[PDB]
Amino acid sequence: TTTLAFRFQGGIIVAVDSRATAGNWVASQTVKKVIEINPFLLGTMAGGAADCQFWETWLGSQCRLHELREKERISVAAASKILSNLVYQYKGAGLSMGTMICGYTRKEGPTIYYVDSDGTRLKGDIFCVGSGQTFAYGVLDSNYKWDLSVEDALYLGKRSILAAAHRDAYSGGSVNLYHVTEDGWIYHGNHDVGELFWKVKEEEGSFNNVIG
Amino acid sequence: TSIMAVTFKDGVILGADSRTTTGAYIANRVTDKLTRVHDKIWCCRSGSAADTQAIADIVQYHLELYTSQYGTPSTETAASVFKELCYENKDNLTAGIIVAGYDDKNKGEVYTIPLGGSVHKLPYAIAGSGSTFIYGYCDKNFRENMSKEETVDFIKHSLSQAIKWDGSSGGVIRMVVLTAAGVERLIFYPDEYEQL
Amino acid sequence: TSIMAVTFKDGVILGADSRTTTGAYIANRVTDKLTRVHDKIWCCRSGSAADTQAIADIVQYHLELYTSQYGTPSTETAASVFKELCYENKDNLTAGIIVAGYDDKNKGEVYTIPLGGSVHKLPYAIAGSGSTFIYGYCDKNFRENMSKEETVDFIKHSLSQAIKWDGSSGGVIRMVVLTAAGVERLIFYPDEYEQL
Amino acid sequence: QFNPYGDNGGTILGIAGEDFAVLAGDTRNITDYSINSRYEPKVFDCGDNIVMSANGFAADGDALVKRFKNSVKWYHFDHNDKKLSINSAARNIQHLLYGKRFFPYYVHTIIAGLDEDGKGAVYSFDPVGSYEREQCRAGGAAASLIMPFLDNQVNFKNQYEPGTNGKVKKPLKYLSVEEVIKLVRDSFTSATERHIQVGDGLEILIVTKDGVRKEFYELKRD
Amino acid sequence: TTIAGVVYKDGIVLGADTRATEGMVVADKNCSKIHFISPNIYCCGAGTAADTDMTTQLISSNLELHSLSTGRLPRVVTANRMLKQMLFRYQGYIGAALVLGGVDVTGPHLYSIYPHGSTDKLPYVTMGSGSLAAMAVFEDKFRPDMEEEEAKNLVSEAIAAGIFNDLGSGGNIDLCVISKNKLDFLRPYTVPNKKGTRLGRYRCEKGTTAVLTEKITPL
Amino acid sequence: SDPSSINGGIVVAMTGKDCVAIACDLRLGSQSLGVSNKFEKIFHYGHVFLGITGLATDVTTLNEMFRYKTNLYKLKEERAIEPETFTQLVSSSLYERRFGPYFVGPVVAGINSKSGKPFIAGFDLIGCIDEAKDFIVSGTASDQLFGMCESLYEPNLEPEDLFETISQALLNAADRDALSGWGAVVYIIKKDEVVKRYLKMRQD
Amino acid sequence: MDIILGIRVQDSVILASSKAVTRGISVLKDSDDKTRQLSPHTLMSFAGEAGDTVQFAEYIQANIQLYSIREDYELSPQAVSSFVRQELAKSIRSRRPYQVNVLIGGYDKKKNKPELYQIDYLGTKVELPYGAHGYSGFYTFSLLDHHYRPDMTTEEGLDLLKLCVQELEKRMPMDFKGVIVKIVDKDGIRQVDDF
Amino acid sequence: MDIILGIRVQDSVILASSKAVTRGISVLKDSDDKTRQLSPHTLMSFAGEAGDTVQFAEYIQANIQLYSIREDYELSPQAVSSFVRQELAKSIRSRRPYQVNVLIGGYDKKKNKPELYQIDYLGTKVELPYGAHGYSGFYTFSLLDHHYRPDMTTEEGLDLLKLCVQELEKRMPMDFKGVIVKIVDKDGIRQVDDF
Amino acid sequence: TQQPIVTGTSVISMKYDNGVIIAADNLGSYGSLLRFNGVERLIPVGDNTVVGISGDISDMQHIERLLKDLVTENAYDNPLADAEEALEPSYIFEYLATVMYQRRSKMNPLWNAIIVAGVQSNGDQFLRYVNLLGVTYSSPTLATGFGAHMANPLLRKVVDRESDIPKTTVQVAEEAIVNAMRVLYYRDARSSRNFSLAIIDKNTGLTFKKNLQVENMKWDFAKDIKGY
Ligand SMILES: *[C@@H](CS(C)(=O)=O)[C@H](Cc1ccc(CN)cc1)NC(=O)[C@H](CO)NC(=O)[C@H](CC(C)C)NC(=O)[C@H](Cc1ccccc1)N=[N+]=[N-]
Ligand SMILES: *[C@@H](CS(C)(=O)=O)[C@H](Cc1ccc(CN)cc1)NC(=O)[C@H](CO)NC(=O)[C@H](CC(C)C)NC(=O)[C@H](Cc1ccccc1)N=[N+]=[N-]
Ligand SMILES: [Mg+2]
Ligand SMILES: [Mg+2]
Ligand SMILES: [Mg+2]
Ligand SMILES: [Mg+2]
Ligand SMILES: [Mg+2]
Repeated sequence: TTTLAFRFQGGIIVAVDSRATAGNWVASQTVKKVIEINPFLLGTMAGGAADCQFWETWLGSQCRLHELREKERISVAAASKILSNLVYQYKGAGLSMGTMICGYTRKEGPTIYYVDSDGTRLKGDIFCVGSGQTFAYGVLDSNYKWDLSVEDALYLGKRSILAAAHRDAYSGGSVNLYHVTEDGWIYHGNHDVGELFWKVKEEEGSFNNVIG
Repeated sequence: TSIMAVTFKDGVILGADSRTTTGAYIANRVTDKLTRVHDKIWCCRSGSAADTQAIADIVQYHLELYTSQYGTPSTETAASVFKELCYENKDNLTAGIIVAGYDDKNKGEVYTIPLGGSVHKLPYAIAGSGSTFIYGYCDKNFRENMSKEETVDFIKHSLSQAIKWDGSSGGVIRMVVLTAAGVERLIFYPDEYEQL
Repeated sequence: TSIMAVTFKDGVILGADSRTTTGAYIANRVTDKLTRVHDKIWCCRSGSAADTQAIADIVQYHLELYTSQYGTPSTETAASVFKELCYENKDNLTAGIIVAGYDDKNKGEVYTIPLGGSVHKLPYAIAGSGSTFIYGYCDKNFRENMSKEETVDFIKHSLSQAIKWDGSSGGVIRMVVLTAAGVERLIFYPDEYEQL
Repeated sequence: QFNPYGDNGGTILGIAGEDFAVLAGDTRNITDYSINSRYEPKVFDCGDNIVMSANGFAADGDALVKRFKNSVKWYHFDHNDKKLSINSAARNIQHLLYGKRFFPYYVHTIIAGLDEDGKGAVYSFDPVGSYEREQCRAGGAAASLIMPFLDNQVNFKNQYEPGTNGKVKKPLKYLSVEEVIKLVRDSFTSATERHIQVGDGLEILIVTKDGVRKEFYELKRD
Repeated sequence: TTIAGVVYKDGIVLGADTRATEGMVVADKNCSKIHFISPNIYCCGAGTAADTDMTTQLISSNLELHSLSTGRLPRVVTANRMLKQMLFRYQGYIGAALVLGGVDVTGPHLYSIYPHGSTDKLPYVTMGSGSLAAMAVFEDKFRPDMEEEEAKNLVSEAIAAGIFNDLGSGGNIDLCVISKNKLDFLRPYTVPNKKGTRLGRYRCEKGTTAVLTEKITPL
Repeated sequence: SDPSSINGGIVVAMTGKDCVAIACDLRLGSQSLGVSNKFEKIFHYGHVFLGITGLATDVTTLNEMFRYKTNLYKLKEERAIEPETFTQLVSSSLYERRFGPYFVGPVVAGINSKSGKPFIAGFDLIGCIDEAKDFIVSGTASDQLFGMCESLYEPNLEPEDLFETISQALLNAADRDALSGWGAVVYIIKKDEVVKRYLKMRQD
Repeated sequence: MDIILGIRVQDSVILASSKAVTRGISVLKDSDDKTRQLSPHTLMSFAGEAGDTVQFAEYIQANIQLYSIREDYELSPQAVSSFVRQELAKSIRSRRPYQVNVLIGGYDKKKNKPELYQIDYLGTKVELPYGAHGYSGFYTFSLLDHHYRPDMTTEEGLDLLKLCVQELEKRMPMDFKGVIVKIVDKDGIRQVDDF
Repeated sequence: MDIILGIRVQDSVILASSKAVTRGISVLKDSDDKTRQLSPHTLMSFAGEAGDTVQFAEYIQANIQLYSIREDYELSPQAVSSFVRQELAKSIRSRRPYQVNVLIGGYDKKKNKPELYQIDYLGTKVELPYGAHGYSGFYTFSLLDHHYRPDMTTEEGLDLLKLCVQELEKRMPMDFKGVIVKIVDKDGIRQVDDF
Repeated sequence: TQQPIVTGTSVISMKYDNGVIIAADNLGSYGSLLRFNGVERLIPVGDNTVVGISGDISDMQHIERLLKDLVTENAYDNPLADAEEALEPSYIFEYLATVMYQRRSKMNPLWNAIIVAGVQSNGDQFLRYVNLLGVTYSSPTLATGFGAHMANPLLRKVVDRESDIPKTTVQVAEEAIVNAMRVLYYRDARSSRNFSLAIIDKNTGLTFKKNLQVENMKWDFAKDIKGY
């Protein structure tokens, strides 16, 4: 698994791979690792597949009850802390969860919170989580700046997953892209690594370690 | 420990050795392993001394309260109370109990209750670490409807052999005779039984 | 396994059941546990089949080479060769062997060799998992200088009881009679011995 | 020490067409190297045009099916006989599974039926309630043998247009019920040849708008 | 694996199934498990497959050299001893479980040899994961001094019991009949299962696979 | 720390009409980390082809060892080793290390130059020969390969048809295994020509 | 020990190796050179178990130097790498195996080509355009997959390497005290002093 | 987590806390503030088990802020430290103890004195002129034993602290990404931005 | 969690044209010691059901009391307790199956394998297995523990599939069961010669046979065995 999310000039980019493994068995290559909580909130899924899908779906219900009760969109800070305080209650029981709560509100602007199953909760501009995080960090860190356009930021997020999809055995399948702005999130397609790799190789002239 | 109970014509006799050990030290050489739970319902105790003592005390209490309300309990009823305690607390108990009693309707009866808390009604029963050495002997020598003197001899010879081979058994051979006549306590010393 | 050897007036008789198991499966119901190491020196095998078979083969080889050079070995000598193998390889062996033989000078002799590789000369010996159940019986019923028919009955009754209680024992009762007359093989089936 | 789990073997397979869906399973039930039964069904009609199988530890599988069947019954009682849609069934099964997160149901669950647009639907669950809608899914002992074949024939994975230089892929398409049953039968005969826990018989439950139909076929008994 | 043997009137009938497994997967459906030791002695094999093949081959080689030196046919007791003594020395680590059967100058003999070096000399034996299924058939129907076609049928029936009821066993039934006058190596004796017929043709047409580069070299 | 699944990889061999095919993936990894996409697992000694899956140090060592042994063979015998003979040599060599084995899954493929007969064989890590009319599989996606081969394979395929069958068997099996893939090579072998093709496959 | 990297460009092989030697909660040295020259055009970097690393490096160095004197000839990089692999492949089944991972950077004077070999303690050898041992690879490989081209100059290679060290200095948990960089080309082995 | 230091001088308490948050082989963040203001003149830094640290800090912060509102009064540093100690001393015999070590730097306005308290996860409290948690103490304590004087200014304290960070950056195995420094005195709590 | 102390071995059973047969030996083993030689392990419930139990004997006796108590409870406020509302095999089984699975799920199992054999109201044969894990299955032949390995192979030669049930008479089925019990006595070290057998037929009702013995025992070939 490789999930990333980063902040830039024109919002937040979120990109994830689509592979699910049971050891060395590739169980699926068409998996959804992004959860759409509300038009302004996204959640990423790394670690245990059930633990993430379940508790982030539940998170969306708790976010809905907040906006009914309070007549106002839940803050990213508050949404992330519902989840972090929940997992902390289960601490030591063996939940496996590495997640990013990404979203925009007027109050805080574009915001990303990293939350994990051992209780850690961190605000930040760049995060990569999963077995392929290091591979994604490598490409992302070395080509990042606030400057970036929306076209270039979408591509860098796409390219950073491709990098990890290639090197990490447990990452791959396809790349699901999301752009989060002041108006909400926008889906930017499912890109099969099978075709994307050869296209990126040809057009960019990279991946020279490969025969093709 | 070597314990047994044997039904015969006039009722039932219980028998036991008198040795208690911690490893190879004999903590008590004159132990009484035959214990009264009612006037004419007695038990032989094997396993953990603390467990069997605690069980026997609870059973004696139960049967005393039974008697207060419903009169004399059957030997089957006594065995059922032992079973209930042994079965439901199997994970925390090391107790092998033989229950023996005299009714006037049912005469002599023997129930054995091994480690799991199962119940088995038998003509005679043997138990304890020393019992292993006398299965062959007892099966060959037991007859139904023996006399008092024959049954005393059968128990005496049997426990004599159990004591001879088992290091965890020894001391005196105690017996308790349960008949319509009443309750009789018998003791037999090494100098008699060893040279049988 | 239930095995035994018994000295009597005219020599010695060896006896054994015929059951071999892997856990609770009977791999062989007609096993021969009485094995020839010399013309009139035989052994009963208990413990690991592979270990006892390997030992018996080595002993038979040793005694064949002894005979070539020094003539007929004594039963004591055969027992000493068994002991030497069992004692020196105690850490890698599970073998309980009874050695029995007939000399004309010494008559019938029985040596038992338990797990440690110690040697014990006895009037009769019992061994195997089933032996535990007949210590009482055998001690009460063995007499010195019995006849052939009495000794056959003593072994038959004893192994009958050992088989009855031990799950690891069963099948047929094989016997081997060692006298001045020669070597006789006897077999007794369930339908005879079970109803003794 | 007491082990509360066991493995009863067997394998299951779900495929979804345009206006139908199949859920197949072999009828062999095993423990260790022994056969318990040659015909013990593990694919069930649960009502509301939903078929279900929970393959793995059969005690957990039966418990789960039993609870979901009961869940359908109470859904009718509490919501004016409303039909439980396949997506709502799926979400309900997640909660059944995740409720035992720290003492799981040792099973791989698959359900099949039609979605609210009349189109064929298959949903598959891990033992603790991670789920997904898919076209194809094999589960159980022989999943690893069957699943790569399905990828190749159902989804035309790895295959390109002849003479195109591997530039133009094969166009996917919907398969007929006849075509799908051919794939199911051949998937199971292959699995039977190469996996010891798979054999005896194959029971397929086919779901259309007209209800739930069954088909049965013999499989090798060795 | 289901392997078995019986002593009949004129000699020995050995039997075996043909399934070779890699965990739960069948690697070979028609695998030979009855091994040649000498012209008059054969050996069915269960347990670790490499250990079975290499142990029977080694003892077959050493018996060939023994027989060339002595100029006479080898005996089953020597095959038994050489297997036994070797397996004992390796304390069970060579996982060979053999049914050894043959016909000597002294008549027909049948042995079961275990990995630890114990042997039993018997009129019928079964080994492998399917031994209990096969042994049930022998305990049901075996009698001493059977005729040839009867003994053949009993062993075949005992292997079949293993094939169908044990998951570790399968495929065809191989027999080996050994007597003074002949040796009949029957492979296969019976095909109890037909190969499953496939309803579709899934083979791809030419040009379907995507190639990068090609190279041709003649010999 | 299971020696046979540290590096990953697969090999498959098939027979056809007067021909044989043997194929392998190109991955070498260290558990999750992909390290090399050029690590071929098929070698040849004259006209006899050998594929080896498993621990990569043992793959390399065994290749070097069988090159050594077949070179000496050819010098003494004055002819190239045949597949049936080589298969026996592989078995002997592996069983020599019975209680300290090479962690490998070798596969022999070739055509006997005297008889013209196509020959394939497989081995476990300890030397047990598995002969087959149809196909032999090996590696971390062996289950997947067994399923692909059992359903796709038919007898007496022409060299061009057999290429399509073996390639589709390998590719679809590799894509269901995390530790296999990263490129593939297929060898089509006729009585006196051998064609080596590299396959285009997904690189994740 | 810990970080060793290697990049093969058009005309040279560049090796970068971390300077820290840590034992317990103390960095004992910040200038450690984790490399040995095996021959004039062959360099070996190494990482792994304390003691084993230097002992193995120097043992290989002695053997190649012995060969050089005996034959009055320099072994090819391929030949040296195969010798090293075999020594490790022997070692892995010894009573106490060498726990040493190596990179071998060489310039083959007969081919006029740079060559980089990655060999682990098991004796697993691969020829690579770029290589790494330990956790370093998890960051660098993806980075080099992106930015590496096969026709780069030695200067371009050094910049590509700066990019790797920067990424490791940002994301690695431990302070490895920078790297010593060495270049292997047609003219032999030289050390970059200002990195 | 990892490095937290504290120095009490004449007129102020200075806390220095490392900025790195590492999980596995990745430094996830290099700007983490490992501190909570408990009251206007009391600051608590913390290190230990992931999750537990912030959860404990914020829990203490809520309780002291609740007290402040209820009594319209600021608890003394001594009082706050005793409250914190007791919470940890309860925790150590719970089903799941808080694995959190803290320093509490405060200025007692009634005494006009700076105060520094070191408290470990067991509930072991000491008042100190200078304190540290974890491996940091093994380098800093001896250094401060030498260079510390009780009458130092806040500027002298900051230089003394620079000396500690320099020694840790030289000899510690891990990259802790520098420190955030905060000063507690008569005028409250402020952050030094350029360290 | 416990461990089984006093134990019972195989219970075997099969279907035939009009009903079912079930059998089990009368031994209560105490490890290798063949301790209790008069234990009944087939326990009838009404006149249409027999529950055969293997495994822990103390837990069997507990189950025996639960079934006895079930009969009492069904009779309460039930005028049709001996007719339309009598206990069925399917009811008795489902109860036990529920209990067994509940007990495994509390990590305190009843350490048994159970076969419920009977005939239903409509004449249908009922035969189904349940064990300590709550695992259940049905088949034309069923056997527990050791009998699964040796009895089933023999019994399946009489009824291999469903279609063979109408072709199998009560004589053929009883012969097969008694034959299987002989084979088990030869080969199971924790079995005994004495056994009980129970036929539940749709026409002739419940026939319960006690004090049966294994006979026709082949031991003659044993005399010709000399060494190894
Ligand atoms: C990558 C994260 S990683 C390799 O860096 O740990 C993915 C992230 C992910 C996948 C899928 C989804 C949503 N569907 C969300 C996030 N994680 C995985 O692939 C994990 C690996 O840890 N896989 C699983 O959780 C799998 C999912 C199945 C669909 C294959 N399930 C299991 O591993 C369980 C484990 C289990 C639990 C109880 C009992 C037995 C076994 N099932 N299995 N096997
Ligand atoms: C049945 C015996 S059984 C299942 O009842 O124990 C067969 C007997 C047999 C088959 C074929 C031959 C060939 N002449 C001889 C005897 N045994 C098997 O199928 C065994 C199962 O245990 N299979 C193997 O030994 C296989 C060989 C296959 C490639 C064909 N090998 C493995 O499974 C190895 C075993 C092994 C050995 C040492 C260390 C680790 C593992 N597994 N692997 N790898
Ligand atoms: Mg990958
Ligand atoms: Mg017996
Ligand atoms: Mg099958
Ligand atoms: Mg041994
Ligand atoms: Mg792959």
